[PDB]
Amino acid sequence: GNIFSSMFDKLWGSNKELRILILGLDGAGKTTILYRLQIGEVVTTKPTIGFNVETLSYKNLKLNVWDLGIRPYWRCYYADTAAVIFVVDSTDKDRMSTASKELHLMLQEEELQDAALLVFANKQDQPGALSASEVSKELNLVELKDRSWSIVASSAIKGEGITEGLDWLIDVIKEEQL
Ligand SMILES: Nc1nc2c(ncn2[C@@H]2O[C@H](COP(=O)(O)OP(=O)(O)O)[C@@H](O)[C@H]2O)c(=O)[nH]1
Repeated sequence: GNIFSSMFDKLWGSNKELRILILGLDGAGKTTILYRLQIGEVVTTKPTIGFNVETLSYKNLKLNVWDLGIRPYWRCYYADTAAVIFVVDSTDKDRMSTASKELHLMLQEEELQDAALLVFANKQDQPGALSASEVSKELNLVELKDRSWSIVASSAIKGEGITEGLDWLIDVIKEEQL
Protein backbone atom coordinates (compact mmCIF):
# COMPACT_ATOMS: atom_id res chain seq x y z
CA GLY A 1 0.00 0.00 0.00
CA ASN A 2 3.04 2.23 -0.34
CA ILE A 3 1.94 3.78 -3.62
CA PHE A 4 -0.92 5.23 -1.60
CA SER A 5 1.54 6.37 1.03
CA SER A 6 3.77 7.95 -1.58
CA MET A 7 0.74 9.81 -2.79
CA PHE A 8 -0.11 11.10 0.63
CA ASP A 9 3.52 12.06 1.16
CA LYS A 10 2.85 14.93 -1.17
CA LEU A 11 0.96 16.62 1.66
CA TRP A 12 3.99 16.60 3.91
CA GLY A 13 5.03 20.13 4.76
CA SER A 14 1.64 21.60 5.65
CA ASN A 15 2.17 23.88 8.63
CA LYS A 16 -0.74 22.11 10.40
CA GLU A 17 -1.87 18.48 10.40
CA LEU A 18 -4.39 18.00 7.58
CA ARG A 19 -7.74 16.28 7.86
CA ILE A 20 -9.85 14.46 5.32
CA LEU A 21 -13.38 13.26 5.97
CA ILE A 22 -14.79 10.21 4.18
CA LEU A 23 -18.54 10.59 4.47
CA GLY A 24 -21.86 9.31 3.20
CA LEU A 25 -24.86 7.14 3.97
CA ASP A 26 -23.93 3.80 5.50
CA GLY A 27 -23.38 0.98 3.06
CA ALA A 28 -21.84 3.36 0.52
CA GLY A 29 -18.52 1.59 1.09
CA LYS A 30 -16.60 4.23 3.05
CA THR A 31 -14.96 1.78 5.45
CA THR A 32 -13.87 -0.38 2.53
CA ILE A 33 -12.08 2.56 0.89
CA LEU A 34 -10.37 3.38 4.21
CA TYR A 35 -9.05 -0.11 4.66
CA ARG A 36 -8.20 -0.19 0.96
CA LEU A 37 -5.34 2.27 1.56
CA GLN A 38 -3.32 -0.10 3.74
CA ILE A 39 -1.21 2.69 5.28
CA GLY A 40 -0.77 4.08 8.79
CA GLU A 41 -3.01 2.89 11.61
CA VAL A 42 -6.82 2.87 12.07
CA VAL A 43 -8.63 3.17 15.41
CA THR A 44 -12.36 3.25 16.21
CA THR A 45 -13.75 5.68 18.75
CA LYS A 46 -17.16 6.68 20.15
CA PRO A 47 -16.79 10.40 21.13
CA THR A 48 -20.50 10.93 21.72
CA ILE A 49 -23.21 8.32 22.27
CA GLY A 50 -24.58 6.51 19.25
CA PHE A 51 -21.73 7.86 17.12
CA ASN A 52 -18.69 5.95 15.86
CA VAL A 53 -15.73 7.41 14.03
CA GLU A 54 -13.07 5.34 12.38
CA THR A 55 -9.81 7.23 12.13
CA LEU A 56 -6.82 6.46 9.93
CA SER A 57 -3.73 8.35 11.02
CA TYR A 58 -0.94 8.72 8.50
CA LYS A 59 2.24 10.67 9.04
CA ASN A 60 0.74 14.20 9.30
CA LEU A 61 -2.71 13.43 7.93
CA LYS A 62 -5.97 12.30 9.54
CA LEU A 63 -8.68 10.39 7.73
CA ASN A 64 -12.03 10.27 9.51
CA VAL A 65 -14.99 8.14 8.49
CA TRP A 66 -18.48 8.17 10.00
CA ASP A 67 -21.95 7.45 8.57
CA LEU A 68 -24.43 10.20 7.66
CA GLY A 69 -28.15 10.15 8.48
CA ILE A 70 -25.96 16.68 11.67
CA ARG A 71 -25.25 16.32 15.41
CA PRO A 72 -22.82 19.16 16.46
CA TYR A 73 -20.35 16.64 17.90
CA TRP A 74 -19.02 16.58 14.33
CA ARG A 75 -18.42 20.36 14.03
CA CYS A 76 -15.29 19.36 15.95
CA TYR A 77 -13.60 17.99 12.85
CA TYR A 78 -14.50 20.66 10.28
CA ALA A 79 -11.72 22.94 11.56
CA ASP A 80 -8.64 21.37 10.02
CA THR A 81 -10.65 19.55 7.35
CA ALA A 82 -9.01 19.97 3.95
CA ALA A 83 -11.54 18.04 1.89
CA VAL A 84 -14.32 15.54 2.07
CA ILE A 85 -14.59 12.35 0.11
CA PHE A 86 -18.26 11.65 -0.48
CA VAL A 87 -19.00 7.99 -0.98
CA VAL A 88 -22.30 7.22 -2.67
CA ASP A 89 -23.70 3.72 -3.24
CA SER A 90 -24.65 3.73 -6.95
CA THR A 91 -27.05 0.76 -6.58
CA ASP A 92 -29.48 2.46 -4.19
CA LYS A 93 -31.73 4.79 -6.19
CA ASP A 94 -33.96 5.08 -3.11
CA ARG A 95 -31.64 6.66 -0.53
CA MET A 96 -30.02 8.49 -3.43
CA SER A 97 -32.32 11.38 -2.45
CA THR A 98 -31.41 11.25 1.23
CA ALA A 99 -27.69 11.26 0.36
CA SER A 100 -27.97 14.31 -1.88
CA LYS A 101 -29.54 16.04 1.12
CA GLU A 102 -27.00 14.96 3.76
CA LEU A 103 -24.24 15.99 1.35
CA HIS A 104 -25.49 19.54 0.90
CA LEU A 105 -26.16 20.05 4.57
CA MET A 106 -22.54 19.04 5.08
CA LEU A 107 -21.19 21.18 2.25
CA GLN A 108 -23.31 24.02 3.71
CA GLU A 109 -21.29 24.20 6.97
CA GLU A 110 -19.16 27.38 7.30
CA GLU A 111 -15.84 25.73 8.22
CA LEU A 112 -15.96 23.52 5.17
CA GLN A 113 -16.14 26.65 3.02
CA ASP A 114 -12.86 25.69 1.29
CA ALA A 115 -12.82 21.89 1.56
CA ALA A 116 -12.34 20.16 -1.79
CA LEU A 117 -14.86 17.51 -2.76
CA LEU A 118 -14.32 14.10 -4.27
CA VAL A 119 -17.43 12.04 -4.84
CA PHE A 120 -17.14 8.31 -5.33
CA ALA A 121 -19.92 6.83 -7.47
CA ASN A 122 -19.15 3.48 -5.83
CA LYS A 123 -20.23 -0.08 -6.55
CA GLN A 124 -20.06 0.36 -10.35
CA ASP A 125 -19.37 -3.35 -10.52
CA GLN A 126 -22.87 -4.11 -9.28
CA PRO A 127 -26.01 -4.76 -11.41
CA GLY A 128 -28.08 -1.62 -11.86
CA ALA A 129 -25.62 0.98 -10.66
CA LEU A 130 -26.23 4.54 -11.87
CA SER A 131 -23.40 5.97 -13.97
CA ALA A 132 -21.00 8.52 -12.50
CA SER A 133 -22.61 11.28 -14.55
CA GLU A 134 -26.02 10.01 -13.43
CA VAL A 135 -24.95 10.67 -9.82
CA SER A 136 -23.31 14.04 -10.61
CA LYS A 137 -26.86 14.94 -11.66
CA GLU A 138 -28.76 13.37 -8.74
CA LEU A 139 -26.50 15.31 -6.35
CA ASN A 140 -26.62 18.58 -8.26
CA LEU A 141 -22.84 18.67 -8.08
CA VAL A 142 -23.34 20.92 -11.09
CA GLU A 143 -25.12 23.53 -9.01
CA LEU A 144 -22.24 23.56 -6.51
CA LYS A 145 -20.23 26.77 -7.00
CA ASP A 146 -16.99 28.28 -5.64
CA ARG A 147 -15.53 24.87 -4.72
CA SER A 148 -13.07 22.26 -5.99
CA TRP A 149 -15.15 19.17 -6.69
CA SER A 150 -15.03 16.09 -8.88
CA ILE A 151 -16.79 12.78 -9.22
CA VAL A 152 -15.34 9.38 -10.06
CA ALA A 153 -16.86 5.98 -10.77
CA SER A 154 -15.51 3.32 -8.47
CA SER A 155 -15.48 -0.25 -7.23
CA ALA A 156 -13.72 0.21 -3.89
CA ILE A 157 -13.98 -3.54 -3.40
CA LYS A 158 -11.79 -4.19 -6.45
CA GLY A 159 -10.08 -0.88 -5.73
CA GLU A 160 -11.21 0.44 -9.09
CA GLY A 161 -11.23 4.22 -9.36
CA ILE A 162 -9.86 4.79 -5.88
CA THR A 163 -6.33 5.70 -6.90
CA GLU A 164 -7.39 7.79 -9.83
CA GLY A 165 -9.70 9.71 -7.52
CA LEU A 166 -7.35 10.21 -4.57
CA ASP A 167 -4.65 11.27 -7.01
CA TRP A 168 -6.86 14.15 -8.16
CA LEU A 169 -7.91 15.04 -4.60
CA ILE A 170 -4.43 15.09 -3.16
CA ASP A 171 -3.20 17.47 -5.85
CA VAL A 172 -6.08 19.85 -5.18
CA ILE A 173 -5.44 19.71 -1.43
CA LYS A 174 -1.71 20.25 -1.94
CA GLU A 175 -2.29 23.15 -4.29
CA GLU A 176 -4.77 24.81 -1.92
CA GLN A 177 -2.27 24.47 0.93
CA LEU A 178 0.39 26.33 -1.08
N1 LIG B 1 -19.50 -4.96 -5.16
C1 LIG B 1 -19.14 -3.97 -4.32
N2 LIG B 1 -19.31 -4.12 -2.97
C2 LIG B 1 -18.87 -3.02 -2.24
C3 LIG B 1 -18.29 -1.85 -2.73
N3 LIG B 1 -17.97 -0.99 -1.70
C4 LIG B 1 -18.36 -1.63 -0.65
N4 LIG B 1 -18.91 -2.86 -0.87
C5 LIG B 1 -19.46 -3.84 0.08
O1 LIG B 1 -20.56 -3.21 0.72
C6 LIG B 1 -20.59 -3.48 2.12
C7 LIG B 1 -20.57 -2.13 2.86
O2 LIG B 1 -19.34 -1.40 2.62
P1 LIG B 1 -18.61 -0.54 3.82
O3 LIG B 1 -17.43 0.16 3.25
O4 LIG B 1 -18.45 -1.39 5.00
O5 LIG B 1 -19.79 0.51 4.10
P2 LIG B 1 -19.78 1.87 4.93
O6 LIG B 1 -18.44 2.06 5.42
O7 LIG B 1 -20.86 1.81 5.89
O8 LIG B 1 -20.10 2.93 3.85
C8 LIG B 1 -19.41 -4.36 2.39
O9 LIG B 1 -19.83 -5.68 2.67
C9 LIG B 1 -18.49 -4.25 1.16
O10 LIG B 1 -17.76 -5.43 0.79
C10 LIG B 1 -18.12 -1.69 -4.15
O11 LIG B 1 -17.63 -0.73 -4.75
N5 LIG B 1 -18.57 -2.83 -4.88
